[PDB]
Amino acid sequence: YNKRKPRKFGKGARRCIRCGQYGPIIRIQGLMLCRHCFREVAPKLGFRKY
Amino acid sequence: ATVYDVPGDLLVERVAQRLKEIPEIKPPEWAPFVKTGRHKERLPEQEDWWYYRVASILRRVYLDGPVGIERLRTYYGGRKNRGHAPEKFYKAGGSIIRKALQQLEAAGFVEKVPGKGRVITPKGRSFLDKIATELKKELEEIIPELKK
Amino acid sequence: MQKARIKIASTNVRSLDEVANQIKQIAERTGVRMSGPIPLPTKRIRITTRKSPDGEGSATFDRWELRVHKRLIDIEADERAMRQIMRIRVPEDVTIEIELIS
Amino acid sequence: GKIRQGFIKRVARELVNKYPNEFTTDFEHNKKKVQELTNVTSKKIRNRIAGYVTKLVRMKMEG
Amino acid sequence: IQTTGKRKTAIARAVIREGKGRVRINGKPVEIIEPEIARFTILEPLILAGEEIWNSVDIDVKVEGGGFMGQAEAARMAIARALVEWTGDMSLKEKFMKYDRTMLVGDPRRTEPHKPNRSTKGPRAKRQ
Amino acid sequence: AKPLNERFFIPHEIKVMGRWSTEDVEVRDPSLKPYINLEPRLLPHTHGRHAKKHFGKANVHIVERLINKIMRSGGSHYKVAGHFMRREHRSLNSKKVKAYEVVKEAFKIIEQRTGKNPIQVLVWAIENAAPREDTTSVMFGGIRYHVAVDISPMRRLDVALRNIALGASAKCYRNKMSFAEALAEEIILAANKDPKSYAYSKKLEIERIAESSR
Amino acid sequence: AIERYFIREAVREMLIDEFLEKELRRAGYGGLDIKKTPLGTKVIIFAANPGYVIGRGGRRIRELTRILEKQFGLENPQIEVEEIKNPYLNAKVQAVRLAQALERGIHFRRAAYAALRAIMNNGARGVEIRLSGKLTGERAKSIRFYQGYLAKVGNPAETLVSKGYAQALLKLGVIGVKVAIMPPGARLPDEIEII
RNA sequence: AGGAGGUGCAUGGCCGCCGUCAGCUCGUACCGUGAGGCGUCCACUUAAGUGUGGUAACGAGCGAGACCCGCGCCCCCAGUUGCCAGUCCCUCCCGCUCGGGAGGAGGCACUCUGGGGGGACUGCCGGCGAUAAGCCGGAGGAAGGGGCGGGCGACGGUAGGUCAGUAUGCCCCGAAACCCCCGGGCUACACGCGCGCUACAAUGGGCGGGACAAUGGGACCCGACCUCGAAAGGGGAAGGGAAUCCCCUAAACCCGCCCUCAGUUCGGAUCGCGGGCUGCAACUCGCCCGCGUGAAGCUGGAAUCCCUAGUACCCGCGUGUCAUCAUCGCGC
Repeated sequence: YNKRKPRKFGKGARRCIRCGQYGPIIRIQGLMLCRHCFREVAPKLGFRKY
Repeated sequence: ATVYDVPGDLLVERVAQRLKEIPEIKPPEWAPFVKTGRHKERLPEQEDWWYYRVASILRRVYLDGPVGIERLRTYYGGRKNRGHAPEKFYKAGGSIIRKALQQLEAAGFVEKVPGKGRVITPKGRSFLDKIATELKKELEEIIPELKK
Repeated sequence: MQKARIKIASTNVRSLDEVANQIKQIAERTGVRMSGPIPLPTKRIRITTRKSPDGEGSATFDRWELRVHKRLIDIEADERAMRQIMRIRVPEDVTIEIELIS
Repeated sequence: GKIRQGFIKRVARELVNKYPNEFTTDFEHNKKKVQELTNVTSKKIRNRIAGYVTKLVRMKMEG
Repeated sequence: IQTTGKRKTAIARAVIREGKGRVRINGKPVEIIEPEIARFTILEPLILAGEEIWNSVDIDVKVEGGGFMGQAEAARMAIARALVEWTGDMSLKEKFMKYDRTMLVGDPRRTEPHKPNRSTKGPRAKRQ
Repeated sequence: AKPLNERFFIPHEIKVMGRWSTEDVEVRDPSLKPYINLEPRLLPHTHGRHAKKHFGKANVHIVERLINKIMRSGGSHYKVAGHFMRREHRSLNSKKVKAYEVVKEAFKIIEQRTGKNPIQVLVWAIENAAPREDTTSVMFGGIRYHVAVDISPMRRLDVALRNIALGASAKCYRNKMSFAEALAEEIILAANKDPKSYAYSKKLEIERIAESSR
Repeated sequence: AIERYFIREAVREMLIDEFLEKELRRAGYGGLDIKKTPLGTKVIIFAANPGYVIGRGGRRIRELTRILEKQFGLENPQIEVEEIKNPYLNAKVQAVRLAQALERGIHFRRAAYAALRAIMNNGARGVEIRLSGKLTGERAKSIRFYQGYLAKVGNPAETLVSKGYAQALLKLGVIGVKVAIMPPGARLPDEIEII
């Protein structure tokens, strides 16, 4: 009875992979990552500024 | 000559008055009680509105070839009010042009290519371009330069 | 009459370039016809995110870009030719997908 | 601003002082010479260097 | 003889040949194009050319991209190139650059990208 | 549609709009002769780099400038007699075909009321609407004071055209009378130094004030 | 959906990196590479000392061989340990080194200058070190030591200089260390030679 | 263990601004007892601590620029992107049989696309500037005076904000301040107030037709296309995991016509009925379809913002959050 309800939709459905936040989770082809997280890891993705 | 050589604004009226003769096309009972589109707020002013619509629909079959229900719905769709929020583009109703398509097909002017829409018969082609040549032979007199 | 379509995806243009050099220098050594390398429109992926971690402050955003280059090479069906393509050393960044069409 | 950058101004002195005979008032002639005589990989700075060595030659014979 | 002309995003491919004098945009006559203001600019260049060359060749141009007015600009642009190529006459080229320099030059203007802080309203449109 | 293609083909011999070739028109005032463009053009819409040059407005055609002034009349600081002149409904901006049509009809209206070239009526209206004096603040030691000032001819053209457009737009506002009629009537009143042309009146006002601030 | 594969492999690539940084912090976790073969996934770990990564008799790596195959779901991973050619050229490794030194309670100025001299003696061209946080009091401080040449902005700074950030724990809280290293080989665009 | 429990004047990074600012510094020498000063000052120029000429200083570093990305012209290569380019060959429709138009073959013309290179360098001429730096003018050229638009934004401060994302010292609880669930709330309301949309209509409202995008995005997906319902939508389903299938049409504009200036033939708020859609469920707390309904407002004082060329205004579309939901944010 202490298990969280599986949520297919709503904000509780998704979850940032790295830091574990429920806030803005960006899903450009499914990253499942927080907005604050993406900044520290984008150059490691190979992303680049232009 | 062809439809491409004449303005569409006059050609649609000519086609409408010509198709008014053939009884294959007829506005159903619900026709005078439905406005011409979801994007439209007010009913059509004239009562000939039905026969222009077919006169429009067949015209696109001469131009866009096999086109189905939804793309035609898109073409007739237009700009509509949304309260305080700004205007938005919406799609025309389905059955209004669907029954028109059935009437045109039953008249033999057009035929169906499944999975692609409906194309125009050589009979329909000859009818439309005969109307167009009539209009162009007319227009060459008031406007000589179209003779070129 | 049978041909092989090969599509090479690479984030690195140069890693693509030497692999294309390998497959093209295969062609004249093998004496088999080769249609020139077709460069597809490079696919750009754009992602924008506000710089501020909290809500305070002005609005400043960072726009990250991924450019993945796609190239096509179409070659004949020569068993000796296609036997030497799986022996090609390919970098980890590059990927190769081959279909055999008629 | 159109002030010529400092290290271009510096580097142009040596090409003059070492091969004064190899350059003329023609921009295109000097362009190839400065292309080879350095290891410049930027065509823009190559054009800049060519322009300033051209100016230096142009003021040479004046005194 | 072929000719190309770009404008905004409108691109026009024109083919000209010995013919009656008919001019067709996208297969439609030059004289019955509904925008009248666009028709005027479409018909501007050949007026200076003279009716002799107007009636000595037939021209067909296909345009795509941009708006109707961009399309008209591209059509006229390609028209001048094609016709001066056919004639190869300097005097008409002088007439064109006297009337308008873009006849054989083109307008390289292009849209600036919109920037944040009310991106919709434009690159240089900000809040209060 | 016969008038449409008619007006399309009649200016085939290089004419402004559809009619009224400009050889007849004459610039009486010596100042604006080297600054008003009267070159022969079919369509007066260059889209050119007139903005991107110091005096790119010399080469813009006069009717093109008139259309441009008509382009931008609604909503700003000015409140003529307490009126937020604003074009909420289908504003002329970004719609040059509408202004083109409106000025076409205004040219016809001017022509048939005057029985002569509307373009020469426009020239006379602008010549008679052009101010001759203004004022400016000049200081020395911080004490401002107004000083009478002469105006460069191009600025006179600019203000005259904008004032004519202002009067037309204000007249049509909120009223049954349509915009082209307002514009043609404003032009007509200005051509003859009638004081009810908003353009001519405001010209008289600015020529005053500076009259006493010499 | 090829783009759904590229970033998938990418984001998998750094999750293991951070996991190892959590794990191999003491051994000088230097860098990681991964290559794919039909046999499986060959992972290449550059470390400041593979001896501790080995642990005892390879047991440590054996544990790492398990969770990698399970937590990240990589098909038949084989682990190959290598030594970094010059850790004094690796900003991350030197940053971890200095953070560890401070974590032993060594005086910050002393460790900073010793590490800076060590790296410069290793043939680097320019070093920057910044230390932030509580260093000598209750209020935080920031201190910089720089030597040699170091571009800081523009494209070359993004590509030629190695960067490394480290967090060091103490009784009083955390201290941040930024390290930037310019290897000798790189050349600035501004550098023009004469023949 | 855990706490979105406190402590941002306990921290780390991270962000805003100062500020894309022209600035900040050091090695040695010199001056002063000394805090310190010189360099880094003075005339001209720079977008600039950019350079030019003079100097008790000579050099160097960081910053600027150089650097990198997109656009604009050309050369080469590249073809399942494009084409009665030309195209014999075949088919069809019109016609005055001349000719006009559409489909297959067809080859690379040309478009498009992505790899390399050139082109624009004060390059040349005239003047200004001391003859220097540099500035102005002129030609030619697609493009000139940093070509244009962007990315990269130091030394330090703001105990600015962020510990309510991550890591995090101190302190509090630790069957509570931990975890799970239900229900409500996070909207509620006389208002002051920042930023947006609409209205205040001739420009309009209504009926048909005509010409026009690209950003992107698409697999519990985009979905053509077929069928039905006026519609919301419902049943099937081609193609497509992507130059190949779909979102897809543009709108703004004009053409032929009706209403003709009024709080109304404007405006739709508010209110009822029925029907449709997502989610287990949408009174609190979603959207849509048709009918009836019609609110204020007819230009708005003080005050005050923004913009300088594809720029401002007008018009629409894609995209994040998302099952629906934007007058939301970013882009075309």
